[PDB]
Amino acid sequence: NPLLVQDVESYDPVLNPVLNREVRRTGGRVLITLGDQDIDLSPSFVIFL
Amino acid sequence: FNRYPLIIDPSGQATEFIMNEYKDRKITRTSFLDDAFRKNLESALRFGNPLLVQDVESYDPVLNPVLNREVRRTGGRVLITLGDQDIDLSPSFVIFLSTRDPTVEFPPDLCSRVTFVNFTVTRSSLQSQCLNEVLKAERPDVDEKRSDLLKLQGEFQLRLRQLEKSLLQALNEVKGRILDDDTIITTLENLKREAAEVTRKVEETDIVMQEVETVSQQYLPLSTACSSIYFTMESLKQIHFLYQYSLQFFLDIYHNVLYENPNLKGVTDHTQRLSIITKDLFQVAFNRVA
Amino acid sequence: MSIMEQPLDLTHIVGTEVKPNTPVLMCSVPGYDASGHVEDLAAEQNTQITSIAIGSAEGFNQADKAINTAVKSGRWVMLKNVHLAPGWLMQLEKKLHSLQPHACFRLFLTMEINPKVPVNLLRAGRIFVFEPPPGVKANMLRTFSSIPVSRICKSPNERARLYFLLAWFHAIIQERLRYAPLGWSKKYEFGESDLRSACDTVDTWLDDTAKGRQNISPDKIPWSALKTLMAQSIYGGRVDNEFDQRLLNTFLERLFTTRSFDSEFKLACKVDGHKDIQMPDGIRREEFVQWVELLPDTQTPSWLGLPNNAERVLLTTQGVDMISKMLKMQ
Amino acid sequence: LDVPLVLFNEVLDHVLRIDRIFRQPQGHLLLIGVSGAGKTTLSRFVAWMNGLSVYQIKVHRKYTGEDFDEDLRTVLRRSGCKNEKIAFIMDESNVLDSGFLERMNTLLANGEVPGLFEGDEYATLMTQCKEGAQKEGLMLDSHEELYKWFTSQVIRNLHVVFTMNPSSEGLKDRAATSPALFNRCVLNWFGDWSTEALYQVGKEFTSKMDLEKPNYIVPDYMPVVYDKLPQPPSHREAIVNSCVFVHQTLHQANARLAKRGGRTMAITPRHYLDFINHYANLFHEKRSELE
Amino acid sequence: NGLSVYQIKVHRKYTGEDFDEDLRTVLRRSGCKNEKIAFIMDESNVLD
Amino acid sequence: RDPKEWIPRPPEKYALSGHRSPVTRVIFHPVFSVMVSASEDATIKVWDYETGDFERTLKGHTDSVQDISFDHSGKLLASCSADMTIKLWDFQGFECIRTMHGHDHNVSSVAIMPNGDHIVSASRDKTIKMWEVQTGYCVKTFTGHREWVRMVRPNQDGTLIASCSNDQTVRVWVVATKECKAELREHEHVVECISWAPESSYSSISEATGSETKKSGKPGPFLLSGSRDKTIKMWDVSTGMCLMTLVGHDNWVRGVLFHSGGKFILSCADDKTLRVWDYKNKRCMKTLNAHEHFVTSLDFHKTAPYVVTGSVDQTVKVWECR
Amino acid sequence: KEWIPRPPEKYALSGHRSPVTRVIFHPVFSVMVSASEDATIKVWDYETGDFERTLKGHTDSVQDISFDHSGKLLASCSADMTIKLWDFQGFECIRTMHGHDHNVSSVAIMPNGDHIVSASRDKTIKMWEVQTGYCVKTFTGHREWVRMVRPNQDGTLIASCSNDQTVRVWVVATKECKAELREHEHVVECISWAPESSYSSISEATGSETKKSGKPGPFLLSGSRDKTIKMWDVSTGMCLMTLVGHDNWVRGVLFHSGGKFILSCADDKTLRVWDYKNKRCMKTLNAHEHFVTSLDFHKTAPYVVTGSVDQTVKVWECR
Amino acid sequence: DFQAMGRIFVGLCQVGAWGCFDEFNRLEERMLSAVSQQVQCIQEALREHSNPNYDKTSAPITCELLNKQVKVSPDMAIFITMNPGYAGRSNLPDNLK
Ligand SMILES: Nc1ncnc2c1ncn2[C@@H]1O[C@H](COP(=O)(O)OP(=O)(O)O)[C@@H](O)[C@H]1O
Repeated sequence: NPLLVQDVESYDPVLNPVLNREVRRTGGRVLITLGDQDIDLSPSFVIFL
Repeated sequence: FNRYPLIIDPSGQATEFIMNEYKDRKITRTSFLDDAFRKNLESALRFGNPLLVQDVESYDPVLNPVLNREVRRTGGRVLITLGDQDIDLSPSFVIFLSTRDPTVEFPPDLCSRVTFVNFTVTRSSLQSQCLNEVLKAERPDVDEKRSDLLKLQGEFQLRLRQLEKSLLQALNEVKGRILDDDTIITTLENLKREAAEVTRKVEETDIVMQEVETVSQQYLPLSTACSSIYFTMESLKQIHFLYQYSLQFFLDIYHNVLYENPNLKGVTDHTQRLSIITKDLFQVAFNRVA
Repeated sequence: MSIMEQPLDLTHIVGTEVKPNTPVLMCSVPGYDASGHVEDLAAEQNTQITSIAIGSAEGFNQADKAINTAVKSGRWVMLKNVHLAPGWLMQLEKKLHSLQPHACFRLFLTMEINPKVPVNLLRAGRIFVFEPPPGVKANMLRTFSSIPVSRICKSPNERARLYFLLAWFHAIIQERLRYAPLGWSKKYEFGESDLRSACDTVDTWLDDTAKGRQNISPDKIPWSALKTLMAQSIYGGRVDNEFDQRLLNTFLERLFTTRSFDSEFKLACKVDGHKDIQMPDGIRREEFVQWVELLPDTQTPSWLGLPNNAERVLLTTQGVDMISKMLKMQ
Repeated sequence: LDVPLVLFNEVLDHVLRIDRIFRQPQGHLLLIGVSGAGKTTLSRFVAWMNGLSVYQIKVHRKYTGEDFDEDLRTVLRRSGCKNEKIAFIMDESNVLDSGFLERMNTLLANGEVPGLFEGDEYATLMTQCKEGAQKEGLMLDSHEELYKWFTSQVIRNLHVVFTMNPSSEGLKDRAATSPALFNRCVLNWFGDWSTEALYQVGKEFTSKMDLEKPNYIVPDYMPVVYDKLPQPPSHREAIVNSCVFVHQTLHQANARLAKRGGRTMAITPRHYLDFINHYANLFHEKRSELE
Repeated sequence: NGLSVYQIKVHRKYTGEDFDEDLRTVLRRSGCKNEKIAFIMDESNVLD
Repeated sequence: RDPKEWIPRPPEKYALSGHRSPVTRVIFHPVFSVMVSASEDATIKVWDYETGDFERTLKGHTDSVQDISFDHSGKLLASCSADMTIKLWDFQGFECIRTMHGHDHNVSSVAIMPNGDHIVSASRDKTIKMWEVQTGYCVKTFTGHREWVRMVRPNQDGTLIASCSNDQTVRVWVVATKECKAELREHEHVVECISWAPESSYSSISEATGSETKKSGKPGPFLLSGSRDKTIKMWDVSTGMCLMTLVGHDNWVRGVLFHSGGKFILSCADDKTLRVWDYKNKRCMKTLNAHEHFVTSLDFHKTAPYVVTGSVDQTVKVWECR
Repeated sequence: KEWIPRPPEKYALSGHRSPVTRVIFHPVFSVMVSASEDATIKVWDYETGDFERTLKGHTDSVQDISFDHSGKLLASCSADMTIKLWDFQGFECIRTMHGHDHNVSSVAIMPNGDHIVSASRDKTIKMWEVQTGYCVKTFTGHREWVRMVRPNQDGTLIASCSNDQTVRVWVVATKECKAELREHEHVVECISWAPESSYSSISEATGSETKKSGKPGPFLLSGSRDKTIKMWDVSTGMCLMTLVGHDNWVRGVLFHSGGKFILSCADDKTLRVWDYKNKRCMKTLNAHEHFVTSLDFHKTAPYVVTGSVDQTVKVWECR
Repeated sequence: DFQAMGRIFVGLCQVGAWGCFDEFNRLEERMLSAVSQQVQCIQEALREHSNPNYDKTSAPITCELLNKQVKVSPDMAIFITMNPGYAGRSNLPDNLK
């Protein structure tokens, strides 16, 4: 689900894990830790600010 | 099926029938008794893998959204809420439920949620099984002949169907008129000659079926008696709860009276052997059951 | 139907007709257990058997461990009184279905005939019913088959005669139970344990009196000791009615005397109005066994000393009852 | 929920009744009817209409009383502290123990379980209640008035729906095991789908299918099943009548099978839905192949 | 070094109470449970 | 070659190298004179250590294989991999007869109970699970670890299982009742490897630590744990006390085990060395520059005098002991 | 060992869209690499016959590929006049040395692992450095197309066969043709030298007399399109014995790892294993429906591979 | 239950005291079945204690109770006092009787 987010000048520091892409492979392929939740990153995802 | 099937097979033949049908799709067999049933279920839901689950009498209510197809479609994705997490439901997913207890009771909701498929033993099927068993035991050459010719007829009928379909397709795919292109005539001649050859092969296999069945007619009363005895065994449960006998019990009785018979050591006459087999069938059935 | 008046041959059935995957369900009517039979079977086959009584959680743990060990080592497992855990019985059936054991593995499930035993388990295994033997002849045959041959054939040649007398007394007493108000006052638990205690008492007192001598005088046998011990402790222990005790004393004094060694001794009197049962003249086990096997098929309550009409109405009921079973399974 | 529904008069009446109950304070529902009749789906639809949040307990084989207590605690916290309109859809199959019924009885009647919260979780509940009281504009400090406010909020916000099958002896036993179920709940007898409901469902679902036969002859003795069938029935009306007859035939077959002593499986409306779906698919497939 | 990395997850609604709660969590882990913790925080996380 | 005293020697016998990825664990066949080694390339290669020749590769795992273990009979081989699955291999025919799922994340260990009817596994979802060998069903789920569990190892009699984890602790569990018998925490970093104490060592340990003889006669099961603080601590499970700490490794201890005779401690570490410890005097006797990179695991043959060591350099080495 | 291929195959790998030109074995891994005429070099797992990957760097048809001792680098040559060096850890081209005009036919890394030899239509053999890529010395003396080139076991001696009917042995240090052989009936196509374990087996196979040093000396072999396989002496340059019986043009030859038999492929659609010491084994085994191009023998595993013009690579067990 | 009855049996056997268990049918029937095993073990231990070939200089007679080897004194005995006339009382399994 590619996503466009407007009003970046009110940036929410919750995308820091998404933007920095500090993911880890194995145990479900690509794993991101969004806040406290171990989300599984879909390779088709992309975000535009 | 519309609702996911729930199979009741005490003998279990439906189970490996299902496995063989969905072997190429990598079907996975599991159980409600397994503590890792959630993991297998969610993997099958995500990757659309066929699943077979035994011991349905321990049904896990977590399957309720799956059986009710309480799917929610958003952004082209079909989400199913398994417990508390959402899973993209692959359209290729399918689940079968199996049990070996024909007498197990089910709550009305589960009965509503599933399509019951009962594999009961009919009189004709048991008669055929007993006749095949006695033919193999007494006349193994006739048995293998019959098996080979059943294979041959299956192949021949498949070939006839294929030839008919190909002939129709050829007459339907012509881009113009038949004689314009000679290759069409070549194909039609080839198909017709193959049809004639398969037809004569079918005729010869049919006459050998004639002789096979006319030699098999002698054992039919034994098969009828076997089916009657087994169904009397099944009806025995009406007079006392302890009188529970399975099909495997009667089949073991039959195997014992056929192969492990002490009265067939020196007897070679087919009629004498058949009479001895029938008498010892009755005797052994009564002994074991009583 | 002749095969069924013979004692059950557990050895052949277990060795040949029972697959290792099929449990041997051993259902018994109240007052009978089958643990002794299969324990003797394991003893005579020199096969190790692990016996567990069901009823505790650690009992279930010991069970599961024993089956897990035996399905690989090929040993034998007994689980007694399994009818007290129907749910665990269902779990055991499910575990047994998906199992590929050793060729010599055997599982025995000893239970009473109870309506709570799961149906699927019953269909899974092979059922054997243990109940009172149908006739006096059958009961004598079972008694003589249970007792080892070497046990009967000891140094005193009168031991075989005493054993036959004891077997006949046990058969008569136990067959009088089929006629509850007449044969006794209530359903007493005259079973195998009383017979074993009686045999042990006879052996002990015969050894005490006969100091290894090959033969002893019929009057020198301690008749009073045996009579009193059966009437007070062995078979009289379960008796709580004065008149039942009187009947037991009457039977003991009619049987356990020196006159039982006479060639003309009468075990029963006028069973059919003219003929009476005659005491065998043999002195060894085989002669008594042959005499037992030669008994007439016809048996009447006059064999037990009861009036001949005492079995009429009961038989009538069973007759009608038989029809009811046929008319229910058409 | 992306599941199709066939609308007839009874569905409209039932959703109207459920909407009536959902708009009242401390309004609880006791739906009784055959499984698969749409009770849960209708309840969820009406809750979505009125803004209620549907909550269902995820019972499993290892489910026990403490899990039920935790789910009740979560529901009560959401309803009272967060001021959330929640529809608590629970089924008879979710009742694995008499403790479940005791907790439900107390919650339905008093609007609060006296000791569902103790220790640290009671303190957490009190802090959440204080935060909610601040949010509404109310000034509450001590614990007792905070708990009274929480109970009032739960009474005003929490709606509980029990769906169960019509078992007479089960109904009598529930009349004593959970008395509040027959005093604090509005009992709706959905029952089984009527003959008219079956006819309407068949007509609407097979409307797409052709079933048109201009040369159809009406038999002299029409085996009428639906009472309101038009006297000169069309081909389509006759087909729908036949479908309803098939359903009633299954009902009678189970009746006689149970009478003789065999084992029966209940026929539900989902059976009729599968039947009409199979009829549509088979008709389309056969027509396509024949053409 | 076996340290447990702890970063505060700030957002637009992150207030002083949230920071105090995070501090309480870190101190509970590092003082009562004897857990070595590296508390990594950026200047951007200092909203007050 | 004293039949209970041999130790490995610097001259290696063979350097078997067929793996395309770091060799994770190496085990000996209990019966046959054959050895097995799993690597990160989803392969389980089988070598003959007498003549040092490759025999066959077992494949079927999707991701890196983390642990392999044998049963008592040596007829089944349980392996676990990073693809969240546990496979049971019929070692006679060399086919995977059963695959087991259920772990939510990476499965970092696996072990077959001594009775041979159950398989115990530990995974990154902080859980230990028990599986039936016959049916492959998950039957028990040990929880209580706060972090990734690295290995699980049952004792000799199979009544207890020890588990090390990233949560700084080693937990000793009772298999029958699922409780946590003991929680041993003295390592200042993550515990990597654990090992139980053979019977033949108890008495030695009893006089190595000076522990007085108990009136029961059983000194109590003894456990070892190598950890990333470069220390190997040996504990008394019965009392929960650290009987001793062994220091001298220059980096994380990856594998640790007793000599089959129970007189020495064999350990390997990422300092590229295999060390032989005289725990009588609490000091390390011998150091071997085993590999040219990190050493990951070692095994010590029960009867024959051979030590097999795997390493990240994709090379498995056999060491004669003299 | 007495490893002998058998008529039943294990896998017939068919992934190439164009005829296969050469197949080799990875020194350590269970990997076999096949170069074909479609400029693509495919990598397979011969144990299970599973396609692993492909490298499509080359422009024109790839002719010859070769590993090093460690198996960490893969040298490849093609008709695009260039020599590519592949890093086998990540499988990407790392250095593409140019020059050496016209179609390059053969390429090989001598065991020292620092230099590469290359032969081409331009009638010369160039020497390259692996680290840098500079052609440091060029070997001239062949008057025609040089077909196949192989170094020794220690990076000092090189053999070059060509269409010019001459096989020339060259020395690294002196850059001189120490031995030149002009005796073949028709064009020599394939060459391969003798491992250590075979030199002793030659002594009783031919009756050659040891020199003062006692070493039999390094050996050659050359198969020629005249259906003849001739085995030669480096020190002297004289014939020992000749193998005859190949129906069609010979394309590939190598020694059994045990140094006891001779295994060769030819355009005769068949693979022939022949004894030389006592001329007992003459086993001919049909391998491909079309022309068979190249083969290889595993150093330790009981496997051999054959690549043919039919765009199919086949694996044979050894027994 | 099984554990308490086994502990009492261990105490009685080690002491060598008589155990008169009144109202023995008040136990659960499953617990009676389980206790039958311990009773049988004690009885067989005593029986092979009684044989002439046993010598007091040899190893003392022991039995398996609650997974331990407990010495069985010859003086101990087990006595159960019951009243079968009360409805609701458990029925003793045959192997126990
Ligand atoms: N009016 C209807 N039209 C179509 N399908 C219906 C209707 N009512 C119920 N269903 C079917 O019933 C299923 C849900 O049944 P549910 O409401 O859970 O049963 P219950 O009423 O026993 O709770 C849905 O999948 C839906 O397909």
